[PDB]
Amino acid sequence: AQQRTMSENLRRNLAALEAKISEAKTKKNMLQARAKAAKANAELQQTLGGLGT
Amino acid sequence: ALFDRLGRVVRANLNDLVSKAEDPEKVLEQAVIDMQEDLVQLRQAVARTIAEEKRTEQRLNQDTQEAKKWEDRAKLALTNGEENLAREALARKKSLTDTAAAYQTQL
Amino acid sequence: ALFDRLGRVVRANLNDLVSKAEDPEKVLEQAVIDMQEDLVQLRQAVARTIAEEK
Amino acid sequence: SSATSAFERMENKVLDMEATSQAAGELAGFGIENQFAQLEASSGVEDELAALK
Repeated sequence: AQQRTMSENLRRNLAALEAKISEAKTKKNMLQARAKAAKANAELQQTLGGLGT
Repeated sequence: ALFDRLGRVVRANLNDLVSKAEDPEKVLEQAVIDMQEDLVQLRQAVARTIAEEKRTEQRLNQDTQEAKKWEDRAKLALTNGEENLAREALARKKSLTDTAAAYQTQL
Repeated sequence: ALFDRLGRVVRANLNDLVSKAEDPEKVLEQAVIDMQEDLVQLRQAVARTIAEEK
Repeated sequence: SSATSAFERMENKVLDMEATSQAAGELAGFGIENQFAQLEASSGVEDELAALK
């Protein structure tokens, strides 16, 4: 009776973790795209400008 | 600022030496050539960023139609007479539906 | 005021020596360059503060 | 000490870069809009040129 209740507790806590690690993979995939974009944007600002020697 | 005055002077004199070294024509052609190399490198950086627009479009297409395959099977589960199997399919579809939404937001 | 007088005399003679090394034309141009290199640093300092607004 | 704490530390750096990049453009000045309006205007001249033929 205790085992069957315990298994459900463990199973749900794990399911929450599995979902959140999945959120993190989704985060990472789009987050790199911004890093690429931000870097690229910076080069455009430099080439158009630049001052002194 | 007695030292600072001298330090500024040394820099000015060095700049004048570079200014003498600069030939008018040859530096001028080279200057255009530098811009040409820089521009091509930057165009490639922009192209690799415009790639992620296409990738976000691709990611979205997938999940939306995977969501349908859960829907198709769920309705077929109703015919066979199991509501439990149908909810298990539909809940999963909901998550794919949520994921696709997030992509549109990004996109 | 002895030390005070002497220290100001030493500075004055040094001021003449470094003012001999100031050629007015070239030093003037370099100062315009100095301002421009500084201006870039300042603009990017402001940019990193406006970033925290967003 | 944690995998998560390191991960969301990284995201913040990417967001700071994104925000900084836009801000650099804001301070640079944009002249693109006035230039674009000239292209749009050019198109309106070309509408008449199409219409005549």
